[PDB]
Amino acid sequence: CDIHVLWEWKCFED
Amino acid sequence: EVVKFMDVYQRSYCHPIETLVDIFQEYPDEIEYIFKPSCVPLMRCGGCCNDEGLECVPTEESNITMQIMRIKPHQGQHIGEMSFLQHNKCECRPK
Amino acid sequence: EVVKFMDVYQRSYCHPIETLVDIFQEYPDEIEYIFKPSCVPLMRCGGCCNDEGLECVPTEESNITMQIMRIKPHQGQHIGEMSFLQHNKCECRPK
Repeated sequence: CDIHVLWEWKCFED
Repeated sequence: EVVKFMDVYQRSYCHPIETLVDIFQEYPDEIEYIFKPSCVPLMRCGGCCNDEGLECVPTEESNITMQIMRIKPHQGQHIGEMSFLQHNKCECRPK
Repeated sequence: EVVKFMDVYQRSYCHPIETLVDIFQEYPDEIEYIFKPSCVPLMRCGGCCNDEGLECVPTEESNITMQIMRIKPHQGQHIGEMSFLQHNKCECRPK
């Protein structure tokens, strides 16, 4: 989940 | 009645957004005259990045031309083309 | 190829517009926190009144509630509801 790009939910729950 | 997390996060993430910009701001040497309208709508990069060390910056830009009125006191009304910078694509980049 | 005057004028004139606002500006007693996203999209008055005697101001407001991630020292990641002020109507009034 690279920080330079818009994220999916999986990036936050983890 | 409550905006869900992913919808707010996606809508606020770095992207071009219509912004209302005062013409004097774009062109501060022009603050001697009076423009109508006095502000224009421009696509400009806006919103937030996943981290405070990143900033939302344009990666594609273009000029847009608009019909604007300009006057000086006791002096004729003018209408002419004026050009402004627009942002077409934005990305989160280190500062 | 050129945006026409009346189109520019109508699009620029005082009205509620989606504006990206930093959460800290809206919650100044929580500047100890880190929020994700760090900014939220809100309807706020913007644009011009084309009279330097006048300013664009809200005349009708409401709240909207959004899910925001919140973390602070000695705390882990939380998600919680945060309320924000929106502008529903705007008008040009003397300054």
